[PDB]
Amino acid sequence: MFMINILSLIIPILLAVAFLTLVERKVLGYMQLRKGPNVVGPYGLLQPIADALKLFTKEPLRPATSSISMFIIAPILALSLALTMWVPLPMPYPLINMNLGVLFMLAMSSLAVYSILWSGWASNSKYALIGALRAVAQTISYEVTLAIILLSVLLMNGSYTLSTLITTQEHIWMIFTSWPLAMMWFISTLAETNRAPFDLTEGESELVSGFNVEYAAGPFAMFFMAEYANIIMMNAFTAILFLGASHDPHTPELYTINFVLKTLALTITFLWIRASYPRFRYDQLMHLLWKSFLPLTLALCMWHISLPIMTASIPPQS
Amino acid sequence: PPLTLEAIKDRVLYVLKLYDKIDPEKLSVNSHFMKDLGLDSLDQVEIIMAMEDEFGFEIPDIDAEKLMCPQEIVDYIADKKDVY
Amino acid sequence: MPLVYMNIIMAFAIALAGLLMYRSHLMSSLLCLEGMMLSLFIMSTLIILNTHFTLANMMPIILLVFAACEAALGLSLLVMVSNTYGTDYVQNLNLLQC
Amino acid sequence: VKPIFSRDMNEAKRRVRELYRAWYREVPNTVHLFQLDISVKQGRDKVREMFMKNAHVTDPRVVDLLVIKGKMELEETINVWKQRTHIMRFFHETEAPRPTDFLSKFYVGHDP
Amino acid sequence: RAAFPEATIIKPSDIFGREDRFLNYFASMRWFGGVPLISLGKETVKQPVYIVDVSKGIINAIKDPDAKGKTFAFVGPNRYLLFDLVQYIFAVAYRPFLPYPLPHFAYRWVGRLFEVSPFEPWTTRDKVERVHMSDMTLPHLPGLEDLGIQATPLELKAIEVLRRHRTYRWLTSEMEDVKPAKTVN
Amino acid sequence: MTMYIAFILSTIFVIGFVGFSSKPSPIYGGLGLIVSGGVGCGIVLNFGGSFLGLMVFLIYLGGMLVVFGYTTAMATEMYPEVWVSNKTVFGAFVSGLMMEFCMVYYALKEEEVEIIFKFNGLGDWVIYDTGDSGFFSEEAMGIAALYSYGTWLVIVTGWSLLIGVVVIMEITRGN
Amino acid sequence: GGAVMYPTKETAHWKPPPWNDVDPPKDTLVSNLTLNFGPQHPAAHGVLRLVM
Amino acid sequence: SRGEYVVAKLDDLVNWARRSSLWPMTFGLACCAVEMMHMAAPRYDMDRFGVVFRASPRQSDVMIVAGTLTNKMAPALRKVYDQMPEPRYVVSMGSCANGGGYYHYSYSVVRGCDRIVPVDIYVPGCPPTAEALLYGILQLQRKIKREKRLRIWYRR
Amino acid sequence: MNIMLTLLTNVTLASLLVLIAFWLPQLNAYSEKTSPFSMKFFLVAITFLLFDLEIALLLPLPWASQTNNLKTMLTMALFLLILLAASLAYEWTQKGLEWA
Ligand code: SF4
Repeated sequence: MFMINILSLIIPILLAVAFLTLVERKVLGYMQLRKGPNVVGPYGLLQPIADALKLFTKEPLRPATSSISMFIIAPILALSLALTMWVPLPMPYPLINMNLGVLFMLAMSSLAVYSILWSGWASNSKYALIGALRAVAQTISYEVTLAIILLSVLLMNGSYTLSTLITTQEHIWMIFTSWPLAMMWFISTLAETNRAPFDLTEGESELVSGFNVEYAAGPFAMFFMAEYANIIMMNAFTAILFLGASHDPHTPELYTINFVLKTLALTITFLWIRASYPRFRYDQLMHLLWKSFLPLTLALCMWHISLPIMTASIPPQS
Repeated sequence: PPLTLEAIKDRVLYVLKLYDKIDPEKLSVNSHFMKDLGLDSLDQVEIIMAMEDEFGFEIPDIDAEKLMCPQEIVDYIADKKDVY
Repeated sequence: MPLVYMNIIMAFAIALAGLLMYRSHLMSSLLCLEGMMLSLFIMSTLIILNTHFTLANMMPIILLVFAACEAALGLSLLVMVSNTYGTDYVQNLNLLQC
Repeated sequence: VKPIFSRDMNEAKRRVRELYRAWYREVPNTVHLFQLDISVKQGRDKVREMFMKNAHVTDPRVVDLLVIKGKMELEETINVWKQRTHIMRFFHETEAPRPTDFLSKFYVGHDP
Repeated sequence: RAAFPEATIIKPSDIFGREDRFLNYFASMRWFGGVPLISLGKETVKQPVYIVDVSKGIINAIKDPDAKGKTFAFVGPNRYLLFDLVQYIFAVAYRPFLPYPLPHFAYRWVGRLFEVSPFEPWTTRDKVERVHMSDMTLPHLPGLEDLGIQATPLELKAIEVLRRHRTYRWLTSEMEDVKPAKTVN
Repeated sequence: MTMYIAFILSTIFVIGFVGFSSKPSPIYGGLGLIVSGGVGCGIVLNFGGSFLGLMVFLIYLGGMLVVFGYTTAMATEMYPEVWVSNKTVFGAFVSGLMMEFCMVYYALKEEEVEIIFKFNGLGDWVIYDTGDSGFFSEEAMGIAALYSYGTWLVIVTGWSLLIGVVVIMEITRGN
Repeated sequence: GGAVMYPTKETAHWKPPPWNDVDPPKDTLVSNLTLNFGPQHPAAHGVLRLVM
Repeated sequence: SRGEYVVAKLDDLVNWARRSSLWPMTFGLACCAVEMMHMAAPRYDMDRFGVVFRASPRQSDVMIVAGTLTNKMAPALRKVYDQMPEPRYVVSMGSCANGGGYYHYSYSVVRGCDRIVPVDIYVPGCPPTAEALLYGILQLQRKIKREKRLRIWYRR
Repeated sequence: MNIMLTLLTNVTLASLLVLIAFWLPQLNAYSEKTSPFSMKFFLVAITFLLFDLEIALLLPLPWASQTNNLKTMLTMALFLLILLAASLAYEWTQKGLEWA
């Protein structure tokens, strides 16, 4: 039945991504005094189906003519890693329970950059290669803070096991303990997912389409699905890490509802941010991380090391 | 690799032979281009370009217009390359 | 010795041979350096885990710390070589002789 | 009369020679960059024809002005300001041949 | 001719052009494993005519009064053996030439597999038969020059036709160009 | 077949090493290194080294070679060299696989192969210990003792990393 | 004073090492990428071919 | 025939998908771009209809030639059209794009964009009101709805 | 075997989609469509590496907090963090952090 569980994790996540697209469109429209897609189906519920079918039936252009193996691997790697990163998350029981699921997710996120790295290069264009390079720098720059902030907050968890986060936050959300870290981590998620105001990679206003400028029809759809799946997964990781939920062992449905609602709130926050702010300049993006954030994260890491010792609140290892 | 005067003459004659508008038969070291060969001013400009390509040194316009004898080309090349 | 040790030692030997036989690019040779470091990490980790040398489980980590230092040094040299010659080609490192 | 760039016809001829040189050496680069299907010889022949079009001019100022225009066109071709369409406009490929004998003109239309 | 006695029935040879099905066919044969060549193309002399030449020939035939009731034949400027033409195609395309000749029985199973496809037998086998046939020489019928149009040589127009098939193989390695195909004339 | 997952993984590790050792364009070399790193993580996980193997997945794959790739991208070559691109690369690649196959077959057929060392063909599961670690991850405690026991290692490694930052700056100065 | 003692014929052609430094080649390390910003670009207002 | 029925339903599906998700490209030369933006503005918002502006020609399905097409701009317009994947539709907005409009007799104006690229729907106006442009887009959607690609394939 | 199963399933699913998106829509009939500067700012990438090394060195800290010599552990942890901060400050002050 384990394969059944794998499918139950995979297909609903893809459907959620498809409808997250519609949700984004409608929310952005309403914050711009507009109405989202509503002609295609009741209240626009059938729009993602139309979008997908239109994309698939569309011409498969491919002037890459260089390392087509890479030009095909990049979408595969992106989608596969986006689906895999969902596996260790405890909602409330994880599909795969790892002692170090957190470091596993960090490694998978680091790997997922290779999808953008290769796609842009195998495209063998101008915007594609330079845009891919800007991507590497962006994700790489925020990966540092992501790890430090994650280590700082888990110092209270006592392990890298995602499941124990529920136990640690049983009485209070960890945001109350580490809100500065929470803010920096949220911005870090935004940067890692390449979302506005850090949507420099794609960067349509500046780069025609970025790394996916030479990707069309299905491969572009897979990149879109990977992007949105990463958005939902990172927001779910935020919800588990900071906005903990009550878990009744006999009725997991309550925790599942609470967790889903919090992740939806965070994704809506992502769309809200995309609507509000303009895009940070490539240079300003790095200035905000290495020169502004990296320091405060180091100080807070020292503090979160020191606090359990000086407050005798060292969490149990098991 | 002594850069002989006769080798320069051979290269010059070979370049002139390659040029189609010059008929190979009446080509001579002393055959002045405009009269003997009948080629025009732009023709002379093209052949000087071919010469400067073959020997790798740029011939200025004032020196180029003083040419129009293959012997003049050879001796100018010798002067610029310091032969004898 | 089990066969896994044979395989990893073979991997190190292959990587060493690749490093000692350059073709054109320096980056390929630096790839062989990083690869040899991976072989050494895997071998050391297997030894330490099998022998339950608890206090040596950090040796693989320090090995990698210095592996990345060496890699970084290699790239820092490769960029300068490319700037001075336009390529990373080994044949351009020819000024010093004997 | 104030000279534009040359006080005499000879100096204008020197400038023409320079411009011709530059066009001549530029032609293969134009063929390679613009991915034109013409041969280098064909392009250079067109260059020669274009230069001979202005040969009848017997005024130094007119020659200098033509040289300026030639330099501007050469700068356009050296850069990628001109597109493949602009470069091929010299070769009137699409336009059908227009016969020049009297009898053909009489047949075709009322044009003189 | 029976229905329209004075109809001008033009008889063109192989036609090549930007959207050709003859040159492009050979260019895409590289995709199909190697380069299938019946008798290594040593028994198939070809005389391809340029598409623009054919079109202008048709137009001039329409304009010219004498064209009526005349079976015109459009022949290419030069005749090439199939091997020569395919070699030149692979040269201008800069694609690796993998010519393996086709023994009737040995490659008949390949042709049978092509036919076995539930869709068309890979553009039928008649196309392969056309490849397995040299161009007929019919000098009695009038040609392009009779209409006044002069056939353009393939070599000049091959670059345009097959640059689309030119890939990074020639883009990255500009190198130089290639030499004209061998003319069996 | 699940009895020799470690051996299958080690063979894949050797194959990736032949791949990046034959020196295709650093892109494919990077691919071979990435595959080898993942496979080494697999072997380490099988031997009980979850943390250590995961370290390679992040600080090696997404680390040292993540920049190796960023570097090759800056120094872009005209053509992506592959194994078949150069006859020697393809030939060495095949010979490397053949070399592995020869030793692998010899080890299995001859209970005791001796290339330079002596190797027994018995499965790796044999060497494992039957002890119990209790409520502990021995790898985790050993790695965490770096702060409690290996203070000297911490000092030297930190100093080396700082001097590495300074050194890289000085090397990239370029005057 | 030769580049190397007992110089072979091939080595004889080779010049001695420079007194201080090697003469750098002509560039061949970096240049100014030329970009057509528009006209289709969203920020180019549709009719601006900004050659940067 | 059953095969004809299946083909017809499939063609209905693909036509519905293509007309529901029409992605015009951000291509506006002259004044009519302003009215195009006003169509994108909240009052007549095109996103309700599935019409979304996407900059990439490779990611776009319809080209709206909103503005005077000059001789200098024409080759670029043709290039962007060619790089656009198929199925591709072209909507000509404004008298200037339709037939040259006010500048029909100008030396530097292409007298209509039909000369350079094929046109599917012509939107009259100078400028065409945003409602007229939305009407033209919906007419294009109906045109897609009437397409019978798979039917013609089955009839061969 | 569970983790291996998950990896296999995900990879196969993604590759299956890539197949149905690279070949399946490629059948649809159509026609012919024709069709770097040395980054010295890569120093940022290199600095990431040496900082990622400290990242790796710092990961054992949650288990390091479980020792009995908490004084030594805290001193060494703050030592590593202060050395990292010193490295960042050095690169900052020497204009080494010249991003873009
Ligand atoms: S039709 Fe009118 S509004 Fe449109 S571009 Fe022309 S002048 Fe401007």
